[PDB]
Amino acid sequence: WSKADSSKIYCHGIAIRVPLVVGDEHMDTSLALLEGFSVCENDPRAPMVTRQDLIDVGFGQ
Amino acid sequence: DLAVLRDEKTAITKGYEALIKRLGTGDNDIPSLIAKKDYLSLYNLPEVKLMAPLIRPNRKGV
Repeated sequence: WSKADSSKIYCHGIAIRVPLVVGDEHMDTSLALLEGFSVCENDPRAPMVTRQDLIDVGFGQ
Repeated sequence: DLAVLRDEKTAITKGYEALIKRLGTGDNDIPSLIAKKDYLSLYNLPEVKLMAPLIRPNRKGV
């Protein structure tokens, strides 16, 4: 799926329709990427990591 | 004066230094306690109590 066509959901190329309409219910994906995290502004200083060490992270980090 | 490190790593290093300085002779020190197998009194030392704030707080128990 993609924005600008959010009323559609592809399944092996088969476009399906949504019985509803949304313009913001989807725009907020800050929590759909990871479990106990949220996206934030880009920062190159921050170090690259994996999915395992995530457990040993803190806050404001 | 002849150092470039920050207060964080320097604090860690000084905590380790103090904890080693407790490696001397006399009771209340770690050698006597090991000989007596008093592995518990080590947890209550003051030096670990001063380095504790530096531990990651969200996983300090584990």
